[PDB]
Amino acid sequence: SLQDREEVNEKLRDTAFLVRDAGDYTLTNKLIKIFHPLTFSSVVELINHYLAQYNPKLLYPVSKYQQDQDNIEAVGKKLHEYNTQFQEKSREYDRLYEEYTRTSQEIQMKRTAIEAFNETIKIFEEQCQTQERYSKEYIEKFKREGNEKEIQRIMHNYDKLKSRISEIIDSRRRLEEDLKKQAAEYREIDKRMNSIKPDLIQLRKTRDQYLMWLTEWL
Amino acid sequence: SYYHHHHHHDYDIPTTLYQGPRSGELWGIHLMPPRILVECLLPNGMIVTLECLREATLITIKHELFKEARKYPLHQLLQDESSYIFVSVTQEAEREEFFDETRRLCDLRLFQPFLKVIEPVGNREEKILNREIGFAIGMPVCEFDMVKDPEVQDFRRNILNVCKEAVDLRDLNSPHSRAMYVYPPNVESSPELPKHIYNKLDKGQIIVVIWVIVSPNNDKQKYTLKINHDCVPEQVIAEAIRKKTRSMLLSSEQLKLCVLEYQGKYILKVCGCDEYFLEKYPLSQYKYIRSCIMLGRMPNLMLMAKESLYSQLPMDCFTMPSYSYMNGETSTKSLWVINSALRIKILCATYVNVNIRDIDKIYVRTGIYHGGEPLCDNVNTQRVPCSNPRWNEWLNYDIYIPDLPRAARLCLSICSVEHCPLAWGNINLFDYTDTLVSGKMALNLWPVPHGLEDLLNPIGVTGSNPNKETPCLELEFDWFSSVVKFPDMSVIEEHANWSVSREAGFSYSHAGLSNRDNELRENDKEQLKAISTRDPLSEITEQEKDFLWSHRHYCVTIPEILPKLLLSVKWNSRDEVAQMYCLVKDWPPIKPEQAMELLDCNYPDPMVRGFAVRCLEKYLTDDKLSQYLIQLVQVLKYEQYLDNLLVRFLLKKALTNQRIGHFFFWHLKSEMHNKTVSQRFGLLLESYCRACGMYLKHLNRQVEAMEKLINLTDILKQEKKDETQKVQMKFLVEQMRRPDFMDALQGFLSPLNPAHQLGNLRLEECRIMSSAKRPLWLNWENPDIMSELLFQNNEIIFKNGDDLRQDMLTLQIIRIMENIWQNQGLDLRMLPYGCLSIGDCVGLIEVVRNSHTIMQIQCKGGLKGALQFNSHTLHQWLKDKNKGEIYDAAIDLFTRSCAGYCVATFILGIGDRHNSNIMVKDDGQLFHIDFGHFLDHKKKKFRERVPFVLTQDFLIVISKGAQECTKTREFERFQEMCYKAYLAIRQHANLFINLFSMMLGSGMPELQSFDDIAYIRKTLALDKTEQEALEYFMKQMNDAHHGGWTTKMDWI
Ligand SMILES: Nc1ccc2[nH]c(C(F)(F)F)nc2c1
Repeated sequence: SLQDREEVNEKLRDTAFLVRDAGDYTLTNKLIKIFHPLTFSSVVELINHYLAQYNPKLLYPVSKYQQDQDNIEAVGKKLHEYNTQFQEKSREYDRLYEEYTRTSQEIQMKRTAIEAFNETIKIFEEQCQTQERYSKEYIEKFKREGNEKEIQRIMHNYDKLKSRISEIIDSRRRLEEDLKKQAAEYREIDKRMNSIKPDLIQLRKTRDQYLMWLTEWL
Repeated sequence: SYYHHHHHHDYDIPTTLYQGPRSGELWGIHLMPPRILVECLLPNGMIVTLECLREATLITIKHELFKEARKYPLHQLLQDESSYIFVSVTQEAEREEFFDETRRLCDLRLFQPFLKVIEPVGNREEKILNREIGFAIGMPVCEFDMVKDPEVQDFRRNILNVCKEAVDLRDLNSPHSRAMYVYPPNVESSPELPKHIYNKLDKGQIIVVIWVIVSPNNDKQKYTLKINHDCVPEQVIAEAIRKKTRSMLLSSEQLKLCVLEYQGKYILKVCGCDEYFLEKYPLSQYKYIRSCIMLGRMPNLMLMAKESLYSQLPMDCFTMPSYSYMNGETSTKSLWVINSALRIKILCATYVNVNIRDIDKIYVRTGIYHGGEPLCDNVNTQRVPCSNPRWNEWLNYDIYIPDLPRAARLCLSICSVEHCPLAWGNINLFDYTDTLVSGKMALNLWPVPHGLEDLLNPIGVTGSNPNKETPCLELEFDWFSSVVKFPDMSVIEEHANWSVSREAGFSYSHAGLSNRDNELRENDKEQLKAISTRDPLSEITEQEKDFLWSHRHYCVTIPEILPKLLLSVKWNSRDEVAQMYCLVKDWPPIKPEQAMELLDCNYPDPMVRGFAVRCLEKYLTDDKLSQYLIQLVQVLKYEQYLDNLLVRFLLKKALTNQRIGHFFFWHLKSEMHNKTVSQRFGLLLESYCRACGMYLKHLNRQVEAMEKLINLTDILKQEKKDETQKVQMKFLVEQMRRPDFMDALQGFLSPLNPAHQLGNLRLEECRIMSSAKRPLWLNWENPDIMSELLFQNNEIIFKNGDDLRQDMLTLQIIRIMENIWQNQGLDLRMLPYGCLSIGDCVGLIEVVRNSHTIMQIQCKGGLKGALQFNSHTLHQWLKDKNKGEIYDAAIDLFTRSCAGYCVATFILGIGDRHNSNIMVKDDGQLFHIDFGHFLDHKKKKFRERVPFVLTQDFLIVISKGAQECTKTREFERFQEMCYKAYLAIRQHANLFINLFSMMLGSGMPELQSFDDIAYIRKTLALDKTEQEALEYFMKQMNDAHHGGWTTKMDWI
């Protein structure tokens, strides 16, 4: 083996092979036992060698020491600074998900509110047209029959009804433009999450760099 | 000098929008003012604005709008009011005609304060009590009626099979079978007892008490018997009447004839709640008895006259709704006839929210799936990066169309460039009618949303996002001149026998034996059973997959191995799968605890799943169903299509068994707001509500109650925040005194246990607790006739704010441990208090009287001079309750309960136990509350920790009043309980591994993927031997306590 499962699966996360202990060892998810000691090419030379050659249905080894970007003391804070970036970035990441969540539920509340508006209007438009049948079926008289004891106060109903409708359509209008800025704000939060994601992934990866070199603060 | 004088300019205190989930009676406003202006629109065209009361009925506002229309024009053109009905737009945004005019204005959910008058359109007005169903479901029924998708229309119409069948079963032996539906007996799965229970009986006898009520009724009568634990209710009914009627004027012969007549006219009811002993079981098999045995209680039953019970049960009377080669298909082409590889055209994402600057490039990634993948992931080329991106490419997937297994799915996403995913979606490659999909499809995408760094996400839900305002992604599915279908069972069996016979005559040599005679090797024949017993997450090597796959025909003798076998099959081989299908056909049944694994997210195949359903159909008892109902409901999410075997199985048991039904209803309803499952679950709820009979009206009270409590607590958490508790409490009582509250919160069944009735509110004892989420502590009169023998006052907690459903699971796991332990000899008394999520971060939590946190204990005993708390205060407090022969048992309980909880909290890895996490009852039982993050989510920042660390405090109580308490024999016997308990759970490890896996379907951030469950493997140590695990447990227990845990065992 030449020294010079749960965590092997977790470190294989986000990689589009490596050797592990238990057969006695395991090449890794697609698991390959090393039982297949007691063979040609003392363990390590079989790994360099490589996959269709025996299995019908079958380049990137992972053991970088990560000095790529010498103290022990000073590298200990290079976690404490990167992890505070990571955690302050993480804090900001999941801060916006609350906003992403709250806004999206707020958004869908608005269109379902607008559907109630639209529908409410259709009852009020239908109501002004209800009287013009039943009012001008009895506008038959017009001027006589004790002057205008009927037809003056009928016009007041019609006046409020129409000015009421006026206010409803204004209220909806107001909500619809409320929704627009909200739609744009929603999109804008998602936008900055996507730029944060790979910064947050690289920061979490580079936090793993200064961890695995070393092998209180946090 | 503190901060090197460095100013923070960015900082500012005013609203820092920086708290350091969240409508009511009208739109935008929670509580409508007590008098309100309500526009009333008529057939006249006159909009007469009434000022009515918030809490006034429609009867009232009608019979006042009748009178005040006599003051407005066009009066004789208004008909008699008795020929009219109200209607308005609600907040859900529909025209809700208002039939039950006893309803109050505040309960209508009106959006805008107005009414319209109309006549009863649809004169079958009793039919338009779909309203009931809509209220119960939490969306309108007519919203389903206008759904295009035929699958939905087909689900609604075809699922009535089960409803009608199930209603027939209820009225088979009526009214008995109706009472079995309504009041199913509440009994354990084993009829025999564990030995520690038996030994509280002097050679198997319980002292019971039967109660009777003869006129004037005013009086009741003990009849204390002493009968066998295993005798049935029929017998106990007899001996109870023997005693009643025994006399100096009855002979022995004349007694027995009186007994026989009276016997078959009564049944047994538990006193103080609506439980009932309705069939032949041993008395001790019923849970109430077995509770009474253990708790040290004398069962109080009651002779209920069958007349007066069959008097209470109403006719269910289900009725069907308005929804009531030889075809144009011509089975046009079988899938296996087609000659090309799969290819799928991806073209144009309408929009994506990305920065032009920060992100370099983007592309649509794809792959075909079956849970885990049957070919290389096919990325599409980069185009028009971060700015109106469209493609027009076909990706060519290396799998020949005939190989595609029945449950194959396209899984796609859209990624960045240094890679991260932007949006995602999946599609069933076959539609619900076995048809291989063709034409163009519009796949609206989901967000990732959180966590999930993986690019593709196939464990997520299939189908498009029903939010239109998302990344859409148009795509064309290849068309093979004619409509394609998956082959019939005839076709597949034929091909099986072919490749089976084609095996038989193959050569001497074949890459040795790479994937494959009847020469039954004896070292190998033991290797199968060794693999058979491994845990579901013990990742298998492809050497073992071939090994297994080769002896597939042998594996049928070890039926338990099937989950391992099925994962070993190649699903991109039409050949291998066809043979597997035929094994699964004949395969003999397995234990329900294993069959459940075959309904998790790794086994999508309909045949596999149908098997699993048949295991459960034969083997799973109604008891064990209602234990595991949560998982089975969450596993519907992973089903491909709406209509399926598992939904039919659950809908039937829900309509068989009103105890199941109740939780089956709530468990759907609680996840209803979650739009991903919303449609599947609603249609199911619609089918249940349509078929369950009068219970629908009981549920509607429960729902109507919950809404009031949701609405009340919202007002407390916004607005009436930043007000003294004294102010909040003046508001709380004022509001519960209101008449709509009194209506809604008084006559109903506790959702935590529908057995327990809730009668009148004792406002006296109702209060807003100290927690910041403003939970309400509620308290109702038990309106039972024998309330005295159980509890004069039922009280439970309603908490709007926390997501209960984590607690809900850990308590479920705790209960399942307690039961494993109990029936395996070990008495470790846990207290899994009742908890129920009933909506998005809203629920109910059972109170446990005479219990207090260690913090409260320490404040009573805490000496007036505020220097330091003594650790003995707990031990002294416990003595002050428990004095005499009592005392020793009170320790036994503590020690037993502490141990049980020590093991479970370690294993589950629940949140750190401190003093306000742990509670102690007066009788000396210990139990944990508020568990928090369960599989150790708290490691995601920077192990294998012991969350229940035994302070000095507990150790004293464990060892009686002691100096050097870790050396006592009291502490040894405690240590042995932990060692026996830890092993016991480990020996049943499979169940817990599966139980957690099945719960990946829910949105809980502590169960995102199988690697989150992995913790539980470590902590039970299954990759090691049981003697190593023990020593691992001892090690880890030694680590936390600083010494104590160095021991050895005699028995292996
Ligand atoms: N005790 C008991 C438990 C479950 C049962 N299922 C059936 C049915 F016949 F399948 F309905 N009968 C049962 C009796």
